[PDB]
Amino acid sequence: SMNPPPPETSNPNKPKRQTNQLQYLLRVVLKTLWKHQFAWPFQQPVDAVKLNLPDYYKIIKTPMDMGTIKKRLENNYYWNAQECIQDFNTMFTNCYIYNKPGDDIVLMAEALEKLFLQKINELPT
Ligand SMILES: Cc1nnc2ccc(-c3cc(O[C@H](C)[C@H]4CNC(=O)C4)c4cccnc4c3)cn12
Repeated sequence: SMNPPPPETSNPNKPKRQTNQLQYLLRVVLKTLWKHQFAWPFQQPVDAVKLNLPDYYKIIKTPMDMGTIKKRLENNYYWNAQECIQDFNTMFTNCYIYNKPGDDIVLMAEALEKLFLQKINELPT
């Protein structure tokens, strides 16, 4: 029981575009969360073996992390801003599913999610 391959970060059959919303997602949303004191546990895929998380990939079938989101934004993988927002939502939700209220990682995820919500509220129209 080890880790799956990380999520894809490049799709060569998918066209690429730069938009004002995608710029905001990289330059404000991802950058702010990535640089936060609590970001390190979320900067790469969950390594259930190194972290001793039994049954992680029996419980979480749609893993996501900020390292994947950063690479997707840097590679212009996202065509729609909603794809990126959905990945951040999946990352936080998985943490809440696997862990318990009051756990250190959940309190860290909640602080990052509050900051995510504050920044996404100012996504340009
Ligand atoms: C995402 C996601 N979803 N569930 C989990 C469950 C655990 C983790 C996790 C926790 C970590 O540290 C703990 C908060 C303390 C124990 N050791 C310390 O140094 C502090 C990590 C420290 C360095 C790198 N990666 C970590 C990943 C992330 N998780």
